[PDB]
Amino acid sequence: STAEPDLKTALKAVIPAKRELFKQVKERSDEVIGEVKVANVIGGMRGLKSMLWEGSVLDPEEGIRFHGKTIKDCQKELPKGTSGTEMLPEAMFWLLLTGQVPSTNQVRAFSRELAEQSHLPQHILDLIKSFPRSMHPMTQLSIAVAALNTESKFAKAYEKGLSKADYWEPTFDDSISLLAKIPRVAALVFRPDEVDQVGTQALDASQDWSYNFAELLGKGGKENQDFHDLLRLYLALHGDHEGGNVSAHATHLVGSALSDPFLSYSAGLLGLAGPLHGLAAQEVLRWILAMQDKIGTKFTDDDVRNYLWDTLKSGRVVPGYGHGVLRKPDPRFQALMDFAATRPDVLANPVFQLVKKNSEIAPAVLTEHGKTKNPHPNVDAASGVLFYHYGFQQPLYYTVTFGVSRALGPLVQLIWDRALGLPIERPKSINLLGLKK
Amino acid sequence: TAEPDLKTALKAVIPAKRELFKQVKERSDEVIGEVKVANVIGGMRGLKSMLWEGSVLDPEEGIRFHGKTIKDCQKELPKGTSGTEMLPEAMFWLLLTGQVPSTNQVRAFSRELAEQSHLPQHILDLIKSFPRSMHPMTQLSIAVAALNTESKFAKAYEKGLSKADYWEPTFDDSISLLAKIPRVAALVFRPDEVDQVGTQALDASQDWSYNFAELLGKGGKENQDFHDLLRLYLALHGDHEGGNVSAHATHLVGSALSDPFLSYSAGLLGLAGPLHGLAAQEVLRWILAMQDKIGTKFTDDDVRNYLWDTLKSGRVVPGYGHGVLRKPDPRFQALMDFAATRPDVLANPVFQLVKKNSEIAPAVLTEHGKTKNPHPNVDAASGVLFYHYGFQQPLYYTVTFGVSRALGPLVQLIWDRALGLPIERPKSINLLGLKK
Repeated sequence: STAEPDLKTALKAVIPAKRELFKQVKERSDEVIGEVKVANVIGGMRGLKSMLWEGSVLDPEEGIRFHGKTIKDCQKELPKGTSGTEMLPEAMFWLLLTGQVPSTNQVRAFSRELAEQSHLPQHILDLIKSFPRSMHPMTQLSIAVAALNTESKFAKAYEKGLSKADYWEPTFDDSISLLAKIPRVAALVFRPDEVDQVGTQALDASQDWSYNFAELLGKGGKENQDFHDLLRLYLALHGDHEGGNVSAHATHLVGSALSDPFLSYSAGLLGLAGPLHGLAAQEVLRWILAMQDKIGTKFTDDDVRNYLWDTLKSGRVVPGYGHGVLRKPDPRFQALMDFAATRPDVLANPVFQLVKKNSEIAPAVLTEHGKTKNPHPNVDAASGVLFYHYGFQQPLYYTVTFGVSRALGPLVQLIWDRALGLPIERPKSINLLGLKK
Repeated sequence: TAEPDLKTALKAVIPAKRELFKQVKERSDEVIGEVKVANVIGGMRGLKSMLWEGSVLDPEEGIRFHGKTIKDCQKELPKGTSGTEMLPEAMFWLLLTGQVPSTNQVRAFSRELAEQSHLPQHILDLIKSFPRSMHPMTQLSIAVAALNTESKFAKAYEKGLSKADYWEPTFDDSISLLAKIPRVAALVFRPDEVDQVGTQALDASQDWSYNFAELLGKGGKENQDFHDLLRLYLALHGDHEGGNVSAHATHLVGSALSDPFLSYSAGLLGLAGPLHGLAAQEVLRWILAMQDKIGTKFTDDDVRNYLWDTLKSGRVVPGYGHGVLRKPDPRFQALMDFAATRPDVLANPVFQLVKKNSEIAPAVLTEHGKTKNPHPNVDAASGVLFYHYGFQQPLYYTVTFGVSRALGPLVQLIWDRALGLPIERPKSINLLGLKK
């Protein structure tokens, strides 16, 4: 063939440099980088720089960056689908894993691999059909992903005897396998009456991962091409955001005992199922729709100002606004607004107009009110409304979509954990009596 | 004048713990250690960075529960209506309340556990969907997560529930999970008998371990020694600080306010990892291979020689060695104490091999010089004792560990919610960021 290197080969090429870097860092093992206070122990380790995460670093001025690249750089450089304006999550995965921007051709081949591996074993379909209708969607998703450990090459290879230096390779194979399957699993959660059909439907192997996901959700075809772009963008933007969030961290933690990627990301998803991790986009949507109900579709800047002041004076927060460290709007938020800017039907939607207006007014109001640090919009300010605009109006399932995206980054780090030989995560506990002394 | 039940006993000690927490919180700004590069790249090892109330490792005396040694627990904790060993239910009471329950209080708690052990139909259907070859720890993890359909915490949180009451539905879910998990484990053990084992009624006058044994097909007076072993095992492995992966993962997922079913499922997924849940199996295999080489009648010298040969060949002695503990694990000694009163165990050459090794390997390992604190841990003896009683599928030993290890993490999850502990959220960094 006329073939450029595949993803596994591209990864293999950059492993030696990273192992060398690791070796150099290890020579500085004894260097002090912070202090531990009582506050860190009782406060969930907040502020405590205590884990490794390679692919993403939060810049206080530019927001989240992937191997030093801004969201804007990624939108410019990362390949797109066969039609459409937005970066592909598969391309983002390539970047996160290798540190490099793939060619369009490399991405096409990776997309085909993902489409070919998207089928599910019969027992997974049977398992999903056993679930009561009322079982929470994130419980369903977590369980089904764990159940896919029957397909784990890492689990079997480890049991048979496998050298430490090769742990990464079956870890990589399982990660690609999970990535390929998880959209289909998510669609079965979305469409519980149609497991037999959705569970076995053949996918166009020349289409991208997001397109195929959209098809399994019942939104395929050329008439849904804007949604395809939204979904690509969403899945790419939410893929990774450092190691400290619960889903990323839990995946690393369970993986560090050498549980395979299916078991490990299932733990991640159980964390994402927590109300303090997975509900932000839902909260914003509800808040926006309630604001629209009160002030209408025709309102002044003063009406918006007044609504914000009323909310704050009543002791309530504006969701989707505020950060501990980031001093500007979340660049993931701006990318969603950039997506919207070229679509007139979105710009005409009053609910989207309200998101935009709020983004132009709320920061100054919140600043003046003085209780919220760095009161700029985050990505959750816009994601829910855009899904809602395209007819995805069951907010309960927005965490499921988040779960699909959030496979990307943690799986990348799990592969690097195994490439480098990182050990079991094992902090030390202490009781309250021991802190009193 | 009926004695307080477990929920009431817990409620009585909450105010004192919230007061203690408040005092500690005033010293929030106090420095207690440093973070080094080594801690970041080394999985936070040695870094005192999380809260765990019920258990603290003493470098001389081993794990202590509210200050009590294993030996103290064996003396003070109530026992079953027959048998010599402490009950895991009693250990749970201690872990949770800080107090030793009366025999009467434990009997009533055991009755509650028996009565709450039944499973909804959809859980049975779910377990029947599993392929026969699905790994037992995958089965156990999934089934425990699936029980979140029964979560009072999840429903109460959704409805609107005040922070100050988070602990109560957390407690109810924890008792519910504890009552059900033996039965779930037995369904994993006995996949051809889901309908029968899944609905069988439990004797509400018997203890949790006895009833677990019954569901495994080892009930009745002929298996009474096994009942004692199982009680002891389940009690010993319940809790061992917050840093182990199953305890920590349960705390971590719980800290996002996922309920106890989802949270302990994450714990179990961690216990499924080869570096966390396989030690007992590894020791058993190593002991049987030693028996194969040196035979059923062996001398002290034979054992010494076998150990030297193993080490000189570059292989390790599993079940020996610790980073901080300077003596034999007291959980190991408790298993040996159990064995000491049973002549059929003492006559088993496989057990004799465990014992001989425990008397000889430390000096050999010390002399060889590669192994820090080369004393036996609990894993040195647990496998062989199960094996002696006819529990000879080592693949399922992690399942039994999973049942035990519900105890401690669920306790801490209740306290996490009682105190209002926040989401666990460390900060990450890349290698380039440490290198500059």
